[PDB]
Amino acid sequence: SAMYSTNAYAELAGPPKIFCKSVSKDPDFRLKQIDYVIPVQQDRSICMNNPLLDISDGFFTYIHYEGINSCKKSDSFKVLLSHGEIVDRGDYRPSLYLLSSHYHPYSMQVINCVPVTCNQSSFVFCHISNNTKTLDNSDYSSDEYYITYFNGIDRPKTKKIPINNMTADNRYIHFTFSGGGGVCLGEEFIIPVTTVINTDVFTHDYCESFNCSVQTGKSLKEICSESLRSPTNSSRYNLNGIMIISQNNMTDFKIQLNGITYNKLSFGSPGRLSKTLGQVLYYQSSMSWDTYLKAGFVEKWKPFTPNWMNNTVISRPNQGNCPRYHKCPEICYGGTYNDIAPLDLGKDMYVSVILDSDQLAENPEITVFNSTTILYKERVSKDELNTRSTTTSCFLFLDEPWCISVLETNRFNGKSIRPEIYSYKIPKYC
Amino acid sequence: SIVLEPIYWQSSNSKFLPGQGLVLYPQIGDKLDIICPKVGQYEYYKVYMVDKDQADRCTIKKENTPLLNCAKPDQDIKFTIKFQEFSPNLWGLEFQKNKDYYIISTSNGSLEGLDNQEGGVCQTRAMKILMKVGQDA
Ligand SMILES: *[C@@H]1O[C@H](CO[C@H]2O[C@@H](C)[C@@H](O)[C@@H](O)[C@@H]2O)[C@@H](O[C@@H]2O[C@H](CO)[C@@H](O[C@@H]3O[C@H](CO[C@H]4O[C@H](CO)[C@@H](O)[C@H](O)[C@@H]4O)[C@@H](O)[C@H](O[C@H]4O[C@H](CO)[C@@H](O)[C@H](O)[C@@H]4O)[C@@H]3O)[C@H](O)[C@H]2NC(C)=O)[C@H](O[C@H]2O[C@@H](C)[C@@H](O)[C@@H](O)[C@@H]2O)[C@H]1NC(C)=O
Ligand SMILES: *[C@@H]1O[C@H](CO)[C@@H](O[C@@H]2O[C@H](CO)[C@@H](O[C@@H]3O[C@H](CO[C@H]4O[C@H](CO)[C@@H](O)[C@H](O)[C@@H]4O)[C@@H](O)[C@H](O[C@H]4O[C@H](CO)[C@@H](O)[C@H](O)[C@@H]4O)[C@@H]3O)[C@H](O)[C@H]2NC(C)=O)[C@H](O)[C@H]1NC(C)=O
Ligand SMILES: *[C@@H]1O[C@H](CO)[C@@H](O[C@@H]2O[C@H](CO)[C@@H](O[C@@H]3O[C@H](CO[C@H]4O[C@H](CO)[C@@H](O)[C@H](O)[C@@H]4O)[C@@H](O)[C@H](O[C@H]4O[C@H](CO)[C@@H](O)[C@H](O)[C@@H]4O)[C@@H]3O)[C@H](O)[C@H]2NC(C)=O)[C@H](O)[C@H]1NC(C)=O
Ligand SMILES: *[C@@H]1O[C@H](CO)[C@@H](O[C@@H]2O[C@H](CO)[C@@H](O[C@@H]3O[C@H](CO[C@H]4O[C@H](CO)[C@@H](O)[C@H](O)[C@@H]4O)[C@@H](O)[C@H](O[C@H]4O[C@H](CO)[C@@H](O)[C@H](O)[C@@H]4O)[C@@H]3O)[C@H](O)[C@H]2NC(C)=O)[C@H](O)[C@H]1NC(C)=O
Ligand SMILES: *[C@@H]1O[C@H](CO)[C@@H](O[C@@H]2O[C@H](CO)[C@@H](O[C@@H]3O[C@H](CO)[C@@H](O)[C@H](O)[C@@H]3O)[C@H](O)[C@H]2NC(C)=O)[C@H](O)[C@H]1NC(C)=O
Ligand SMILES: *[C@@H]1O[C@H](CO[C@H]2O[C@@H](C)[C@@H](O)[C@@H](O)[C@@H]2O)[C@@H](O[C@@H]2O[C@H](CO)[C@@H](O)[C@H](O)[C@H]2NC(C)=O)[C@H](O)[C@H]1NC(C)=O
Ligand SMILES: *[C@@H]1O[C@H](CO)[C@@H](O)[C@H](O)[C@H]1NC(C)=O
Repeated sequence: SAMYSTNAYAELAGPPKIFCKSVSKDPDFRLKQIDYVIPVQQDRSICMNNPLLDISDGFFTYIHYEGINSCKKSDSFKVLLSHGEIVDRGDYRPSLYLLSSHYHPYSMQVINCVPVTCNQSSFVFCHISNNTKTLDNSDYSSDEYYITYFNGIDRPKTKKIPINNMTADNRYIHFTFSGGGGVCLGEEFIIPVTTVINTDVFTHDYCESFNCSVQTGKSLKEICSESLRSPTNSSRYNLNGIMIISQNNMTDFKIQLNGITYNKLSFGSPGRLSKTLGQVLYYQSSMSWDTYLKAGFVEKWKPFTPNWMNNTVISRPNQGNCPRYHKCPEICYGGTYNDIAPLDLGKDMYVSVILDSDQLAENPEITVFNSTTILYKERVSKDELNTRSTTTSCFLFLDEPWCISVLETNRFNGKSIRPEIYSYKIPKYC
Repeated sequence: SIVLEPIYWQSSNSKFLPGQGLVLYPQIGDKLDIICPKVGQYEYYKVYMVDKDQADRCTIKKENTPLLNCAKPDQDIKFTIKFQEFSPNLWGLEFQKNKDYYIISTSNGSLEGLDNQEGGVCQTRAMKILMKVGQDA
C-alpha cells in the first residue's frame, strides 16, 4: 500500500550512533531556522515571549505569551497553545507540522504554564489566579489549577485539578507550575513546580562547605539560609519540587506534591523534566549564587532526587553580584533559563543553547559539552541577538541525532518581539 | 551603539551633581557599567532601581530587590547594563525607548546603615541616576 510509511522519529536512546564525540574546531550543525510554526503579529507592539516546547513520541507542544508593550509573563493578555507533529518532508532533516492552535480560555488570569506531550496529544498544566501577586501574599486554596488538553482532531477540553484532594510531603502555602516541560510515565504526569513555604525547614550543607568572601557581619549559615527566601516576601521560601498526577481517562485524580532533595538546594526557579536515553532528566535554572549548570538524571522519586552533575564549564549570565562563573554563596537573584538535552551517556555529552556573556542576555551559542570541557560550539547569529530564554530537545530522526531549540529573541529593537525556532544536526565527524 | 563612560558608585564621584544627580541619555543598544569600587576606608551600599515617585521621596519600598549589594570591600562588584528589552534580571528589568529609569540608594554608607530604607546618600550626597532612554537634550 502506497499510503504507508515507517516512522522517521525515534527517542534518542539505545546503542550509541556514530557522531562527533570529541573536540572540533569548526563543526557543521546543518543549522536551519523554522519560521512557519509560530504566528506573526500585525501589531508591532504585541510582544510574544516566554516560549516553551516539549517534544515527545514524535509529537510536540508549544506555548507562548502575548502581551502589549510588555514581555513579562504577568502582563500577558493571551497565552497560545499549539499541538503538532514531527515529520519527514524528504528534506533530509526533521520538520515541524502544526496541527492545532488555541488560546487558553483563562489567559488573562494565567500565572504560569508547563507543557507535556503524552500519547501523541498535547497537555498543558496551568496555574490560574485573580491575583497577580498570589505567590507573595496568597495561598493555593485561593487559586485554581487546570489541565487543558487537545490534539489534531479534537477540540480542547480544559479540566480542573482537584487540589483539595492532594497530599503534600511538607506544609506548603503555595505552589506554581514552573518550567520548560514535564513528562508522563505510565498513568502518571510529573510536572515541575516551585513551592512556597512559611518556615525555614531547610538544610544547606553544600552551601555551607564553601570558603570564600561573604558579606561582612553575616555568617555563612545565615547567607545559605536567607538565599532561599523570596526576594519579594522575606517571610516565604521558594523550594522546587514536582507534582505527580494520576488519572483514568481524565477522571479520578490522585495528586501528590513533593519537594526536591535537600542535597544542594538552590532558590526556586523554573525547571524541566524530560525523557532521554532511557532515563529521566531534571534541569533547574540557576537563579541564585551558584551559577553553574544545575541538572541531573533522576535516581530516586521519593524524595525527588536528581544526581547533580558537577559541571565546571557551563554557566549563565546575570548582572551584579552573581555574574557568569560565580560559585561563592551570596544573597542574589537572577539568571536565564537555558535548558539542556543529553546526547550520549557513555561520553557524558549534552547540547544546550547558551548565552555567551558575563552579564548581558545575548549571543546564543549551540554548545556541546561534557562535565569538564566544551567539545564544540557555534553562534546562532553573526549579529548581536538579544535573547533571554532557550529550550532544546533531541531525538533520532532517520537514525541520527537531531535537535530543535526555541530561543526567546528580540531581533528588531524592542518591536515585533517574537521567538525563533531552530533545527540542527549533531555532526557525524569532527 | 557604544560603551558609555563607567559610573563608580561612591561619594568621590563628581558626576553626581548636588540637588540633581547623574543624568544620562543612553540610546537602545548602548552599554553602561555601574561599579562598586574596592579599597583605608570603605562605603557600604545597596543600589536599587525605582520609579520617579520613590526617587524624589528618596525611599525604597520593602518589596524591592537591589541591582547591587556592595558589602564586600575586598572585591570589585560590577553591574553591566545594555539598554534592551531582555536582561537576565528576575524582575525583567526592561529598557524601552522614550522611558525613564531611576537608580538610587538610601544607605548611610556605614555598614550599620546598609539596610536603611529611607533617606541615605540619595537624600544627602545626591546619589541618584536618571536614565532617559532614546531621548536627548
Ligand atoms: C579559606 O581560604 C582562605 C583563603 O584562601 C586560601 O586558599 C588556599 C588554598 C591557599 O591558596 C591560600 O594561600 C589562600 O589564602 C584561607 O585563609 C588564608 O589561609 C592561608 C593559608 O591557606 C593564609 O596564608 C598564609 O599566610 C601566612 C602569613 O604569614 C605572615 O607572616 C610571615 C612571617 O611571620 C610573612 O613572611 C608573610 O608574608 C605574612 O605576612 C604565610 O606565612 C603563609 O605563606 C606560606 O604558605 C604558602 C601557601 O602554601 C606558601 O606558598 C608560602 O611560600 C609560605 O610558606 C600562608 O600563605 C592566609 O593568611 C589566610 N587568610 C587569612 C587568615 O585572612 C582559609 O584558611 C585559613 O583559615 C584560618 C584558620 C587561618 O588562621 C589559616 O591558618 C587557614 O589556612 C580557608 N578556610 C579554611 C577553613 O581552610
Ligand atoms: C570531556 O571531554 C574531553 C574532550 O573530549 C575529554 O578529554 C580528552 O580525553 C581523551 C581521552 O579520553 C584525551 O586523549 C588523549 O590524547 C593524547 C594526545 O593529546 C595530548 O595533546 C593534546 C594537545 O592537542 C593535549 O591537550 C592533551 O591533554 C594530550 O596530552 C594521547 O596521549 C592519548 O590518546 C590515546 O588514546 C587514543 C584513543 O583515544 C589512542 O588512539 C592513542 O594512540 C593514545 O593511546 C590520550 O588518551 C584528550 O587529550 C582529552 N582532551 C582534553 C583533556 O582536552 C575528557 O576526558 C572529558 N571529561 C570527562 C570527565 O569525561
Ligand atoms: C508575606 O508572606 C506572609 C506569610 O504567608 C503573608 O502573611 C499572610 O497574609 C495573608 C493575607 O495577606 C494571611 O491570610 C489571612 O489569614 C487569616 C487568619 O490567619 C492568620 O491571620 C493573621 C494575619 O497577620 C496571623 O497573624 C494569624 O496567625 C492568623 O492565624 C484569615 O482570616 C484571612 O481571611 C482572608 O480571606 C477571607 C476570604 O476567605 C476574607 O473574607 C478576609 O477579609 C481575609 O482577606 C486571610 O486568609 C495570612 O494568614 C498571613 N500569614 C502570616 C502573617 O503568617 C504576607 O501577606 C506576605 N507579605 C507580602 C507583602 O506579600
Ligand atoms: C558529582 O559529585 C558527587 C560528589 O562526589 C558524586 O557523588 C558520589 O557519587 C559516587 C558514585 O555515584 C558515590 O559512590 C557510591 O557510594 C556507594 C555508597 O554510598 C554511601 O555514601 C554515603 C555518604 O554520603 C554513606 O553515608 C551511605 O551510607 C552510602 O552507603 C557505594 O556503594 C558505591 O559503590 C559503587 O562503585 C563500585 C566501584 O568499585 C561498584 O562496584 C558498586 O557496585 C557501586 O556501583 C559508589 O562508590 C558517592 O556516594 C557520591 N558521593 C556523595 C553523594 O557525596 C556525584 O555522583 C557526581 N555527579 C555525577 C553526575 O557524577
Ligand atoms: C498514555 O498511554 C498509557 C499507555 O498507553 C496510559 O497508561 C494506562 O493508564 C491506565 C490508567 O488510566 C491504566 O489502567 C490501570 O491499570 C491497572 C492495572 O495495572 C488497573 O488496576 C487500574 O484500575 C487502571 O485501570 C493502563 O493499564 C495504562 N496502560 C498501559 C498500557 O500500561 C496512559 O493513561 C495514557 N495517558 C493519557 C491517555 O493521558
Ligand atoms: C476569579 O474571579 C471570578 C469572579 O470574578 C470574575 O468576574 C469579574 C468581576 C472580573 O474580575 C473577571 O476578570 C473575573 O474572572 C471567580 O468566579 C466566581 O467566583 C465566585 C466566588 O464565590 C463564585 O461564587 C462564582 O460562582 C464564580 N463565577 C462563576 C463560577 O461563573 C473565579 O472563580 C475566580 N478564580 C480564581 C482562580 O480565583
Ligand atoms: C474514556 O475515554 C474514552 C475516550 O472517548 C471514552 O469513550 C470513555 O467513555 C471513557 N471512559 C471512562 C470510564 O472514563
